[PDB]
Amino acid sequence: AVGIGAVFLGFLGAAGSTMGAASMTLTVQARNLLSGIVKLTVWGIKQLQARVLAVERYLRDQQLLGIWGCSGKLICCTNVPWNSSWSNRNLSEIWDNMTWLQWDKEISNYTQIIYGLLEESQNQQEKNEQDLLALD
Amino acid sequence: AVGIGAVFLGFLGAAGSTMGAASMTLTVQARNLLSGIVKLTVWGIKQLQARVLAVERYLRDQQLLGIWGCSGKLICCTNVPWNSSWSNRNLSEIWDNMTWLQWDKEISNYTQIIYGLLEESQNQQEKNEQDLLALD
Amino acid sequence: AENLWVTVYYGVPVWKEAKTTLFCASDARAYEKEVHNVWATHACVPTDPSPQELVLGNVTENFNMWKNDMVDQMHEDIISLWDQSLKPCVKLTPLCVTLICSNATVKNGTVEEMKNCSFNTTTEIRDKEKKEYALFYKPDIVPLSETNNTSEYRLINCNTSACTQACPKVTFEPIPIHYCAPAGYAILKCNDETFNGTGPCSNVSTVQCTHGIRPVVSTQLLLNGSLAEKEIVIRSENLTNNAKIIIVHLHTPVEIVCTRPNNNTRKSVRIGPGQTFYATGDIIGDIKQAHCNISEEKWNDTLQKVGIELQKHFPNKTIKYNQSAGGDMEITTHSFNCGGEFFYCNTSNLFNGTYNGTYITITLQCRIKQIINMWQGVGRCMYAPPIAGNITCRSNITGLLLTRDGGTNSNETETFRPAGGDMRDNWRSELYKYKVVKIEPLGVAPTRCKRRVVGRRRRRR
Amino acid sequence: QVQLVQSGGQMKKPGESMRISCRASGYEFIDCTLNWIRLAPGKRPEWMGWLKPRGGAVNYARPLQGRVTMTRDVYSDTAFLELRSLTVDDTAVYFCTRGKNCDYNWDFEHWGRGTPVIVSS
Amino acid sequence: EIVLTQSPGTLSLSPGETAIISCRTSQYGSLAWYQQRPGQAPRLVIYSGSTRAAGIPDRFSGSRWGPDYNLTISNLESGDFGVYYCQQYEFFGQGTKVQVD
Repeated sequence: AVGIGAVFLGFLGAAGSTMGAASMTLTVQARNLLSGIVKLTVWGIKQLQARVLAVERYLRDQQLLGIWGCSGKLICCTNVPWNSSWSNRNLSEIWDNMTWLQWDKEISNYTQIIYGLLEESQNQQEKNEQDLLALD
Repeated sequence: AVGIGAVFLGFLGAAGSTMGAASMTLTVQARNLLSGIVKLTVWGIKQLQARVLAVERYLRDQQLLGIWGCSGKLICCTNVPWNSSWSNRNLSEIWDNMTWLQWDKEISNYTQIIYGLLEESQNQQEKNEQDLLALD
Repeated sequence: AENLWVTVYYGVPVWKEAKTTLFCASDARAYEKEVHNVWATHACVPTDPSPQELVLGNVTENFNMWKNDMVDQMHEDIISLWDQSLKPCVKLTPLCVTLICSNATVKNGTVEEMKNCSFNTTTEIRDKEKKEYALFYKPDIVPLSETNNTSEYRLINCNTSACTQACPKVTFEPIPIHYCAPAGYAILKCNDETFNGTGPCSNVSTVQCTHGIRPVVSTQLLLNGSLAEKEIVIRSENLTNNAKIIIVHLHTPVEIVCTRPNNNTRKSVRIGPGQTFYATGDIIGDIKQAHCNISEEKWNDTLQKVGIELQKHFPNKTIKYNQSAGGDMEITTHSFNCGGEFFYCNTSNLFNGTYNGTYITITLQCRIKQIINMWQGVGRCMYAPPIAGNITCRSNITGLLLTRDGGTNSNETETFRPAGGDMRDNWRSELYKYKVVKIEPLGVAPTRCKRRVVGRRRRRR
Repeated sequence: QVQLVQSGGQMKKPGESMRISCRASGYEFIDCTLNWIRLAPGKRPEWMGWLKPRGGAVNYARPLQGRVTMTRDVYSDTAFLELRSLTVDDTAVYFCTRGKNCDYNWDFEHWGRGTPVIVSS
Repeated sequence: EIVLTQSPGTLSLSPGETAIISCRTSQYGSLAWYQQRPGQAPRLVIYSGSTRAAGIPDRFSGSRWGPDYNLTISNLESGDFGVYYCQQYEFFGQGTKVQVD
């Protein structure tokens, strides 16, 4: 939805909206994943059980962006050509139809394979991080 | 070894190899440091004791990159001239022989001193963050 | 087709199935009273004015109440919360003495329910003992074997397990308790009022926390529950399977009034140095026996409405109700707690007669126990101390628990009987709308972008 | 190692009652339903009510609902079947069974030895 | 009207050949089959329709034709002869006796 202040329960209705329109207001999830709502008894230990996993899940997602070269960017292009075997090369006609919740089932098996290629994009940078240009 | 798909126990043979070969596949360590392989009893509390320190050490490392201007970059050049007192000015010839495990023994005393210069290097930039140019 | 290249989007709104421990939050300022409660934590403090909701358009999600992961999360944590509050309270080991019991006489009369038992109890000093007496207001004290004497009795704890008092400080209350999933996880909710317990739901909405679920404990009848929206709903795993439990939801309640009209007095017995035992000392009023009142017309209408709704699944078979089959006192009688007293009501007429559903004051005698083996079956023995004065209750029945007799009945008839004994099926009738799904920003999605040229920045695309 | 130890063969007259036992061992707690089945020779198998040993809830099945009564003993991990008013037709083998797993009990994978009951006029 | 009907009443076989037993049902529900030699507790053979029981040999198989169900046993050795019972949700079939020649 247009407008990004909003609430986490103000944008998540994009889960059924078009996959193209859902790309707007993408920052609210990045805000919400941090802390959210959260003698010794059950709830006291739960505030250490759940809180620590919420942090560690966030760190696991961010460091993947850092390695891939997409640090700090919600949207991010990457130098990898889209293999037609993963999906047909016509999603530009289709993200107006599919929602993000529906796109995932297209690439369930291929997601872990694709992360290798995004890393391989970085070795096109890591190869070009020792040779010539930094004399500039 | 060269390659990035690999395993954390796929690249650490570079612990003996040259620093040049070790400089590639520098991302696999950055992946492993995050989570790795991790009624109430001993192991239950150990999963809270060890896990929180694993997160804590990672933040302290990314804390220094975020200040030195090397945020999100595995390799990173910095505006500090290498003083010959720390080491001879011919390592470019030598690091085809030494491994990183052997290089650390040379800069063991000087590492905390050098971090001051890298901090000073950023504050050649930070001294230049108020005066003139960025009227734009 | 078009030339497309990989892109990264994370921050994306998509989720996956998962299960995790859930924080609790109590409604209003009840967290300030909750510190002195059991069936309530110490305490479930909210941080924001929960609950809040957003409707998700075009979203359909698969629900299932019988494989639900939240019900196991609550039951395994309520019973853990239950014995924590009971742990520091006085144990009743020193009361297992050869009780000498006789008729409990009262002012110009005698009470049939209970026995006047006397025993030797230790004073402050351990080498001296004194005679003491108390009216254990249940006849459920086992006579002692290996003797022809009929006047020697014994407290039923010590045959199997020693018991602990419920301290007077803590109060048994069904305080509404919300559950809030931690950050990174979102609780869905199915607004489809016609949901029968499983299958797709096409009116999903997300919430910060669940509604004000209260942890009431009872058998054969669900009290103070959340009513159905439109009409009566019947929910079971598979109605053809005569096992399982046929949880019923009423869309309008029937008020049940229960009372303990005797005027009892609490008495303090000094069993040890600091350890104190509370027992009913005497009756200071006329005796009238416990009972409950339920409207004849309103309940009779409920079986007529429920009967036709069942007959939709069981076509052309007349629905018959009947008395409970058997079991302990906890499940063969409608059991519940109210005001610190544990009733066990006979259901004198909440079973009887054919009710076809085609349209072609009920008084329940109730027993009371002090020692209770907790409802999950083999748990802690708890001695509930007496409550002085009269007790009166008013509660809304909202759902019935049933089970069916099979198989070779007459083909035009079917018999239904009450059920109970498992606390999870009480809470599974209220905690059925929800799911817990972990929010996973996904993998990639292609775009018409192009390979970045030498680390340069870029606007649109 | 969950198995059901059952006892024992006996003879009876018409009219008098009868009681059979069944113990569940190799099993952490009796938490799951426990059936009873009549394998009469020359007749189809007949089924008798399950027993949920947790709460003791019971569901007597056939026209035996006026005769059969079933109990249990949690602290001995034992279940009992008791049948009143033995007719001449009640001669059969009585099997104490359990399902394959506690989620669905109608696939009786575990059976007892079998307790033959004979009624002689 | 809930009845399970097994047919034929009895099978006479030379040991080592194939044999078939059916179980027609009048209601929607899962199915299972049992094997009883004289003087033992019946075994569990298959359940949930066609899936085989744990540790049972591979000679046994079944197919859900619809309201009719069929069991086919291939190359029956002498040890596997007995009496076969059908089952749904309680309701048992009349029993089919598999016998040697």
